[PDB]
Amino acid sequence: QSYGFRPTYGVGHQPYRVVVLSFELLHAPATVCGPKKSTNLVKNKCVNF
Amino acid sequence: TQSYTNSFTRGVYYPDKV
Repeated sequence: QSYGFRPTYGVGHQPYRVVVLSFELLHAPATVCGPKKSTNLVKNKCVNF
Repeated sequence: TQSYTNSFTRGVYYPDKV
């Protein structure tokens, strides 16, 4: 069935674009990280990772 | 054409990536 989207209709019948972003948070090789910045790789010292 | 065999210890795979 087709929609009757018209600007005359008020709230409840207007077209609303819905975007569903499905993510995968399990431990696996990821390539969609947030920008940020890469630092130096120190070793043999108690540091954050 | 068709035969019936049995897998003894095969058919296992890695479930996760850990």
